[PDB]
Amino acid sequence: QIPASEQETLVRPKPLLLKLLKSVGAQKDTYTMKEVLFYLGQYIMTKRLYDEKQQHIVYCSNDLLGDLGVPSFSVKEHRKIYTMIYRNLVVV
Ligand SMILES: C/C=C/[C@H](C(=O)O)N1C(=O)[C@H](Cc2ccc(F)cc2)O[C@@H](c2ccc(Cl)cc2)[C@H]1c1ccc(Cl)cc1
Repeated sequence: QIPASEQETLVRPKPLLLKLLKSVGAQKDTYTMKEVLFYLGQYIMTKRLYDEKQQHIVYCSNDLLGDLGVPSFSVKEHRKIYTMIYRNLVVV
């Protein structure tokens, strides 16, 4: 549900986000929104930060996502995830 033009947007992650990404392998300083979310999901899957049916993202105060009235995300609310992300980076 997010335009391709917008999935292409090249961005630069702030320290907190960049650190999460690198923890999962990322090597660059800049990425496309698509790449950022891709690495975000990889973290989520590797840390199993999700509900039983993998329908909702569930994280803790102890993980890197928590660090990133706590926000709860559903895996299908694309827009909302993008918005939060937009706070953790600066466009290029
Ligand atoms: C808003 C962008 C979403 C976007 C996509 O849906 O295409 N998306 C992804 O591209 C990656 C891809 C992926 C999948 C498996 C894996 F091992 C490594 C990478 O993660 C996705 C995902 C989906 C469900 C769960 Cl429980 C966890 C991660 C999912 C996603 C990534 C981050 C967040 Cl907050 C929510 C959903």
